[PDB]
Amino acid sequence: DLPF
Amino acid sequence: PIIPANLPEDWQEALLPEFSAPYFHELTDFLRQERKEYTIYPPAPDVFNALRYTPLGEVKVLILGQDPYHGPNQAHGLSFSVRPGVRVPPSLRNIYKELTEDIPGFVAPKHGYLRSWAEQGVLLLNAVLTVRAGQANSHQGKGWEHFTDAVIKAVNAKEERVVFILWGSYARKKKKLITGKNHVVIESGHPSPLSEQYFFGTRPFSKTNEALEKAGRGPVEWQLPATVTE
Repeated sequence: DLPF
Repeated sequence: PIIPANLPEDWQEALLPEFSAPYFHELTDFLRQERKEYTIYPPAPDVFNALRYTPLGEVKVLILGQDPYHGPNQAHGLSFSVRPGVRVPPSLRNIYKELTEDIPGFVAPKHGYLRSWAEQGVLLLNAVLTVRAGQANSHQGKGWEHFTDAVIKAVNAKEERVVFILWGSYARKKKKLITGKNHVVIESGHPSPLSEQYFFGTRPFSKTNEALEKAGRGPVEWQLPATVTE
């Protein structure tokens, strides 16, 4: 999910 | 609190105010959408590599870059560095040239991968931590600068000496954050071909080691391995  | 995976605990603690901030929530939504519309560098799992390889407690040196390389395979979460197998970009070639003249016996390797510096306390921090493929500065002002100033501040808050290496007009603006009584700022022109004349001969690597030695903090071993693995 997270872009980092 | 939006907390990234596999971060050292001391960074999680120091940066919790950023991870919990409304602006950071918004930055997270922006990047989610960005990664759907564009190729974004570096890849998501690499965005925080500088903090992972160099925990806050291990920071001896901070080398501030602007934003990630924006070509394929280049950026991997460290300022200045590129992945093994990738051509050494111009600024890093000039860094190698200065190393060769500054550090006796330094031999520039074929690769541009600076992980081994990060593993001995060199925090390779970019001010901006993501970029759209092919568009430099495309993520400027979206929150990363607020976040990375918070990193700089947390490092400055340490009592044990840190050497902050500030290359070029943009990084040199951060000098006002370095108020810690034991810290040292090394500043010069940027190693980019556009300004290399203000970089060559400044010997920032020996100077950083002299400052570290004096403080009993352990000089960095600048020599890079001849070949590398990710």
